[PDB]
Amino acid sequence: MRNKIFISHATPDDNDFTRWLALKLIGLGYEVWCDILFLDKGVDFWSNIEKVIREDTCKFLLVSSSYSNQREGVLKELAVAAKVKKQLKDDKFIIPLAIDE
Amino acid sequence: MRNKIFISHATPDDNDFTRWLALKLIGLGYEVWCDILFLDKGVDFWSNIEKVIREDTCKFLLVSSSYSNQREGVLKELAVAAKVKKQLKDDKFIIPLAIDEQLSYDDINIDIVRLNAIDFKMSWARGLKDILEAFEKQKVPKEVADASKSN
Amino acid sequence: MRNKIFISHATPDDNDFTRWLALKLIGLGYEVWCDILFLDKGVDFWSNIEKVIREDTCKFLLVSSSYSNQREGVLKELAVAAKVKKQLKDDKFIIPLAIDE
Amino acid sequence: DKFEKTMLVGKQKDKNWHFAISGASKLYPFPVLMISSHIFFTADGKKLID
Amino acid sequence: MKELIYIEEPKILFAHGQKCTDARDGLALFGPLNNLYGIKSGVIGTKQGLKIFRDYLDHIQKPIYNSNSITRPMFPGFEAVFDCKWESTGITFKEVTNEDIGKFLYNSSTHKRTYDLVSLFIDKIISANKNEDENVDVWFVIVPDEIYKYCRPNSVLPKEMVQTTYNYDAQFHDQFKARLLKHTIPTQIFRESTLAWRDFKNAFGLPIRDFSKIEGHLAWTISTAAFYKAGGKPWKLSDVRNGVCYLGLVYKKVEKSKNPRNACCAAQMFLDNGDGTVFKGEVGPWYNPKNGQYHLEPKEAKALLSQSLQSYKEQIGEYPKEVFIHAKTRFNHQEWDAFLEVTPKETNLVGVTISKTKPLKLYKTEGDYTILRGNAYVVNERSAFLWTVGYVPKIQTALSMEVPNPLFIEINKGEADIKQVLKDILSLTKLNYNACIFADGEPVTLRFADKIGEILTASTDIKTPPLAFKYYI
Amino acid sequence: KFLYNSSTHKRTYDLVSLFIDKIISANKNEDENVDVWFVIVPDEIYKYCRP
Amino acid sequence: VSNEPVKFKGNVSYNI
DNA sequence: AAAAAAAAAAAAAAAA
Ligand SMILES: NC(=O)c1ccc[n+](C2OC(COP(=O)([O-])OP(=O)(O)OC[C@H]3O[C@H](n4cnc5c(N)ncnc54)[C@H](O)[C@@H]3O)C(O)C2O)c1
Repeated sequence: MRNKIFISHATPDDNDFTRWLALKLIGLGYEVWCDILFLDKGVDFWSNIEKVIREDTCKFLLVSSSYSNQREGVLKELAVAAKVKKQLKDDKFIIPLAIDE
Repeated sequence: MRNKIFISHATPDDNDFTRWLALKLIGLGYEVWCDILFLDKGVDFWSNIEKVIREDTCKFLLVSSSYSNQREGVLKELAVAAKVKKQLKDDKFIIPLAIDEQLSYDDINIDIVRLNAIDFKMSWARGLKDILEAFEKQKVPKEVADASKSN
Repeated sequence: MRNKIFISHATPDDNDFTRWLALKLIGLGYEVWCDILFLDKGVDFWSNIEKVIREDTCKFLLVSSSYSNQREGVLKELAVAAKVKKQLKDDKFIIPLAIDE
Repeated sequence: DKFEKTMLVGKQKDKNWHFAISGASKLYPFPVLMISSHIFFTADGKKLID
Repeated sequence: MKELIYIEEPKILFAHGQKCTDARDGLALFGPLNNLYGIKSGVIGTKQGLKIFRDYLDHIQKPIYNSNSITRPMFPGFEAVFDCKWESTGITFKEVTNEDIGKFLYNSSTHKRTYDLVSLFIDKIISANKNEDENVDVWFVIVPDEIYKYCRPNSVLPKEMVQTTYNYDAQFHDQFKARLLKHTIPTQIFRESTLAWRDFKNAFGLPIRDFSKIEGHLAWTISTAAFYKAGGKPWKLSDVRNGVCYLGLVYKKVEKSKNPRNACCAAQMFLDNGDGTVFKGEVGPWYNPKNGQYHLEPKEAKALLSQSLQSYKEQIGEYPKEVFIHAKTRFNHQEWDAFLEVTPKETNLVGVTISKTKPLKLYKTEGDYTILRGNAYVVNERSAFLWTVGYVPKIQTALSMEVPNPLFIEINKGEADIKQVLKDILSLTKLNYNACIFADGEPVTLRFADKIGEILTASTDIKTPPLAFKYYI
Repeated sequence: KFLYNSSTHKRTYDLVSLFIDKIISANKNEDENVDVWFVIVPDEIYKYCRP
Repeated sequence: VSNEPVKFKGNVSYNI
């Protein structure tokens, strides 16, 4: 069953906020998945990310900033999230986060 | 039982980093196989490489650099490693180690492009601790730490 | 110069459509590279594919089917195509072709 | 400018170099005569550089 | 034909108790003895010279390669070698404007110019030490090169830019580090050229200080000094015997007081309870009148030896069983007459004289390589020759360039086993913490004693100076 | 040795010296670097080292 | 004074 | 004012 919270973000730039949020959610008892903490070394990263979004992702958290708007890597995860939103029939699947003023 | 770590690389070009990494891993209690580790060479070496890769290696580390990117020995070792990966049904088998700043991730070999690579470009020790975390997360066989073995 | 069209596909499953498309495109005057085209194989083809994709391919056609969707060789070729697309600064590089209903 | 088979006075750009020694007799370890090695340079082969 | 005996190469100790002949390779694989969480570094200098320091620090964060890895081991990066954080993020910067530098620089009086240039740096360093929240382990002083050009004795400032104290020595480094003794601030002076030298060029176009082939060793020897000055133990001796104090005595002149007054300074090493080695200065500088006597009066000698013995009691509990006083000079009988009075019965006092004066040079008959390091021609039971500078296979080369000269070692008085004496001086040649090299050509006692003597004789107003070497080197 | 003294001023001065001299010797005459010096003092001192 | 220098003897060697 | 036999202060070059 799906009990994960994919905190998608811009990998090089938004590391600090994403790590803080992931640690806070883990401390509260929420299972969290993110590349900088939970992605395995020496594994097919897009295949693993797609499997996580499609199968075990309970809810999708997008960290939206000036970097994460036109970032192709985050957009691909966002598209997969939209597809699995359609499949799961849950309008409240994707919760964007605005951190950049 | 598979309990050995294979470090493929370019022998006359990437020797310093492989030496450091192997001597650190064996110091930490990890069994390491590398061509530069063993002293003397004979015609049996080439067959022994495939034999150890297919029979004893539990994790395959490929030193990624502008030298070892497209080297025939490295390519052959990577191909047999990929076949062993398919046979063992273990996705986390080939673990690239990117050590060259002029080797951007967009110019890596085809077998390695789709794999998460431990970044050694900025700090070797950060790469080493990432290698560790990967090892105890994936439960790589390990013996108690002993620096005297490396010495 | 880049004047060859690369057609990625699943070798043991999508031979019919790939054959028809390649034989049509070649007749139409388009240079086509595909693995079912060349007769005989050797160890060199693994590097041949990468060098053709990175140095000669002008368009990358991905035969999209339930077989080719999650095929390891197809995924590797697609990743190299994505890297080439990033390098060439040409968005209209990968042109997927969906043939499965 | 070479005794035996080895040069002792040579050329370096406009300066002619010479192999030189200095002498010193000592009697502590054995009765011995110590020799040191120096190199001096001349512009014409006869007058030392001041 | 006379026999030469070779001393086994002493081994230094590293983390986990592992032994390794080479210090560079020992740190590269085993790391330092104690865990220093991080080097919180403060840098003082021109804002132009801050960029250079930041670039060099980020550069040494990454591994650095020499030309020939066999002769010179490569540098695996600071935090990998030392298990210590030293980043360019978190450096306290105290700006030194170029106009203030030029205000002092363009002065005719070299003494006053050096005094003012040193004062400009030390005032800001002390202000940051006293009136700032930030804690700095070590203060990296980034000096420009025109300073070094015109801030030392016998340096003539050209007439064209001369635009315009005598109690202090005109050496920038010596007098600088002498004025910080009251505050105990570890500092590391860098030339601006010693840093990213590729900027500074000559007329021909090749850099004046070319370290292109030896950049890795430059990183090794800068990193080791930075680590030591922050309170780390890079390596340690393992062949030292229990109960042997050594002491290294060197005489330096003082040009300020009338008559050079021949200031004496001492550096001490012994073993401590456990296994730790205690290598601290023994500094009570005992001034000796007369121009060139170089032999201390009985009062000063007794005070020196009593300070040496008490500095051993308070750390071990009881007197050393064998004290091996080294010295560049042979002593007169009055000095041992002084020493023996305070010297107790159980302690064995031996005086050792080491000299580079005697011109013996063993040339090998075949090959363009020098004699092996360690060869010792023992003249008799008291005197010997020791080749501390020479060929050693591990570095693949010799430590000298031409044919080296050995160290003349002799036992003035005392008894001493001459082989044991040669077996300890070679051990003393490895503990040079100011440089990350294979070994030193002279024992560290006579070199660090010389350094502290060169620092203590730059300022006249020293009183109860620190004994720690991180404030001196 | 210092605490059992009737003169409070000499007691406190000598007791302060007993700590500060060791701390100063550690700061000046030791290779190790310490950021902050923690001074653990017993309870009889607080009973008998104040006005 | 002898024209050939005093010769010594070492039991320890090496190779390039 | 010589000598031999013993002293440090200072500056330049080159790898280390
Ligand atoms: N292993 C990873 O860190 C990794 C890999 C792919 C994508 N991403 C992700 O990228 C996102 C959006 O940012 P982006 O568009 O800049 O993606 P991106 O691929 O450009 O990520 C940039 C960072 O990951 C890259 N990366 C790390 N390992 C790699 C490898 N083995 N092969 C190729 N690249 C590697 C770069 O090193 C770089 O540091 C995400 O939200 C996300 O999860 C991360």
